Amino acid sequence: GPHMATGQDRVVALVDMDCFFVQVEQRQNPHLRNKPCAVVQYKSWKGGGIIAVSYEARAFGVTRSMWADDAKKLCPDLLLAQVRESRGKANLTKYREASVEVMEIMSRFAVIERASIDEAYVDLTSAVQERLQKLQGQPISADLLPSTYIEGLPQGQKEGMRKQGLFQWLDSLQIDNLTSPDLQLTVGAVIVEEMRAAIERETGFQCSAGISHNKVLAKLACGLNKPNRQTLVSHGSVPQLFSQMPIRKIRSLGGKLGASVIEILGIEYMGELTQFTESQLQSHFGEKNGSWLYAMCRGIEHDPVKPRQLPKTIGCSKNFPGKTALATREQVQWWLLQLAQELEERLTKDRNDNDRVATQLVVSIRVQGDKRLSSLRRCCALTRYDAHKMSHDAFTVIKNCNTSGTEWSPPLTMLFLCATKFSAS
DNA sequence: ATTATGACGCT
Repeated sequence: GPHMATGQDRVVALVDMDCFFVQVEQRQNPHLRNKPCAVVQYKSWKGGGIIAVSYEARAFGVTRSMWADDAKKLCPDLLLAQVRESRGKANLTKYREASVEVMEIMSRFAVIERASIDEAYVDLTSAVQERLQKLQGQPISADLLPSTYIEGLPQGQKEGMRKQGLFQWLDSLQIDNLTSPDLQLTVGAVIVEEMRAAIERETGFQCSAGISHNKVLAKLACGLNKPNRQTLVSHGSVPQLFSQMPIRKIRSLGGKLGASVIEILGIEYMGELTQFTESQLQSHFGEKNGSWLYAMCRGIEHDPVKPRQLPKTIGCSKNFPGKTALATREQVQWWLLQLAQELEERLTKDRNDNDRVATQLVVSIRVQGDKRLSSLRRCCALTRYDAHKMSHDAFTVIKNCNTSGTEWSPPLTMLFLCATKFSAS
């Protein structure tokens, strides 16, 4: 009772740039804005692969990871912006730079963990205490939360409903108690409205956000009301929200572990998990996963927001699918060179931007017909930011995989170079 | 013939 810690000590947000690549291309090309439009990589095979989709196009069924010619079938007015191609591969530089813009604005407000190019976690705890003392008890006005939904409200015109829910939340709010977690979440949400306002002012990019007490609930919240909205998930709203939440919808339960939770325990929704003891869950899924599940189905998660605004690794990857698979030594070497050349460019930019040098080069390949996405990963030393050296060492490291008697076999379907193990430089 | 990443766990 009085000693069940409820995982309410932190205020955490998850910020997702709505269909980020599409937004970057729509800022750059106004003819695309407020239209069904998607971003593609390549264009020869079935029109190319769609990797990001505006919400107008999503309304037509257009999804990521779908061929452009198919998407056009669903949406004949679909507009398509193409990923830049450099040295024969996709070059994502435009979106890395756009993402750094956004991240740097976010970092003015709180400490941010870059989880991916288009999404960051925010630890708001300090910032909320700062803002709560700045208040000295004044009540929080709805006007401070113009895009915020309160999940589970109203209880008992979509914008009209949002305002009803917000009004119920704010009316029930105890602004005097500077230690109520619901007040802290609310101030976090006010700060997240300011953050998202600043991001849009200063970049033109819109985003959704989730505000709760930990990363998993923040992520889940963020997905509830998109685009261009934010959602506060209170500790108290967890039982109802989880009561019909498919297990697969929680971060990290979307794959094989979530499928085994569903199958072994005979359950469908997150909240069903609360019926099992911690020991039971640990027995089915291991000590770490069991403890994490026991806490997380009660809305409790301790994974911290790591203060890391920069990527930990710099990577260059190309699949060679179907008959494009690499089958000669010359091919493998030329593509290892193209990858090492992009890698060198980005690594030099990184060293100058962020004062660090990588020290380990990871080389990963896939051989044709291998079930695994990585047939082999081998690391070697990364001593100089030199494309020819890196590509030659990558070869040196993989060449024992060729089973011919100048020809390469089984032909390679993937090449991948990753600089890792950064040290301050 | 969903890519190109990127993070993290396990052993």
